[PDB]
Amino acid sequence: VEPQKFAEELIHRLEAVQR
Amino acid sequence: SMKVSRDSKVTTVVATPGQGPDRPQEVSYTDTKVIGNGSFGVVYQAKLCDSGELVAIKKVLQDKRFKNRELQIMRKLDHCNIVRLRYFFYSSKKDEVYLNLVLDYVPETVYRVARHYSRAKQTLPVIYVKLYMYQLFRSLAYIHSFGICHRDIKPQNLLLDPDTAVLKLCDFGSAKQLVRGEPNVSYICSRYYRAPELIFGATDYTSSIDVWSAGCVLAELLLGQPIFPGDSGVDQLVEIIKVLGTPTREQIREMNPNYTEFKFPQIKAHPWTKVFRPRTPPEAIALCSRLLEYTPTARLTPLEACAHSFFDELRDPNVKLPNGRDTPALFNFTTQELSSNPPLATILIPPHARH
Amino acid sequence: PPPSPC
Ligand SMILES: Nc1ncnc2c1ncn2[C@@H]1O[C@H](COP(=O)(O)OP(=O)(O)O)[C@@H](O)[C@H]1O
Ligand SMILES: [Cl-]
Ligand SMILES: [Mg+2]
Ligand SMILES: [Mg+2]
Repeated sequence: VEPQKFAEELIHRLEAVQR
Repeated sequence: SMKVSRDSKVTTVVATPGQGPDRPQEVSYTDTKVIGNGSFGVVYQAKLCDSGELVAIKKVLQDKRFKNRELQIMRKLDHCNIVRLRYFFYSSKKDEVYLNLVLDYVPETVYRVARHYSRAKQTLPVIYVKLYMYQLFRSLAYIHSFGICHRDIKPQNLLLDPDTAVLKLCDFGSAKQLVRGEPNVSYICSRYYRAPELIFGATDYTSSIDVWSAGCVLAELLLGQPIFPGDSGVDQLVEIIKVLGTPTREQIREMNPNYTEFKFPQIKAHPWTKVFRPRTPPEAIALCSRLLEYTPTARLTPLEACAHSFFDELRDPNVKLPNGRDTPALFNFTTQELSSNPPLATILIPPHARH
Repeated sequence: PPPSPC
């Protein structure tokens, strides 16, 4: 599990729920 | 050589007691029935021929591909909030060996009890929340004093005798003695209860992951459902972030240094008093916020949690169960249980419990 | 989620 790939997914998801 | 004869069908094995030096003795039991089954093995209920007492027999396959520490860990445990290992024995997947664990039988779990209230649309009364959480923290304080981390704390692993309201921690198939300096597997703990450092893939975590899991149990009991659901790690971390807000760089560093340089979107925290129902007791909210912390070293220790103001009602001499009976034994702390912080005895043992 | 490998 690469940090880069994980953070990439997390960043994408957080942008979506971001007010 | 398991001799199975008839009295009612009786099974005889030579089994080794859980405590002391290995001195195996003949054990006879009857009335066997499955009370649980999985890909790990089988779990049976049975009746000891001699005493008539009920026991559970957890049958687990000897998987040589993974570390099997469950037996060795249970054998050194002896506490009122941890399920007792009476005996163990081996038996026959043909041409393969199974480990049989004979435990005290406990009829319910925290999960099953909580599920009753959920489908009834009622909240678990605070008194039971206090009692169950307190006993959980006691068992954690105990196993942590040996350096043992459970690594699978969740409602399904918390056995209940609802008549006496006694909670017993079970399932040590994931448990391990953590050694500072030796890496551990990060993909551990069950979904919904995995600490953030585990989701971030930390291999150097400590026993404080058990405290996070406990914080999730507490929150679940107050809420009526899991607080951080989600199928994957990202799904769960999002739910966590939606409550705690985006972790700071220092917090990310405390969890896993390899993530310190990513620019995560900055999501604001949802205030705890807005997370739970408006009827929720303030001290439960306070306790929960001190368990569900990003920084593992900022979380309360189990012994400190026991001393928290939320459990003050349990230290009242006049306190009693809703059914009429007295509360279980809550104050019989040993020097070992208190080894992490001996001065906490002043709070943990009320004056009326000194006599 | 199993424990560590051997
Ligand atoms: N000592 C016991 N007495 C009664 N039921 C038990 C006992 N131990 C476990 N169980 C039940 O069987 C289930 C599985 O036990 P567990 O040790 O957690 O197995 P697993 O490691 O496969 O999850 C538990 O959720 C619990 O409901
Ligand atoms: Cl936001
Ligand atoms: Mg289990
Ligand atoms: Mg297990």
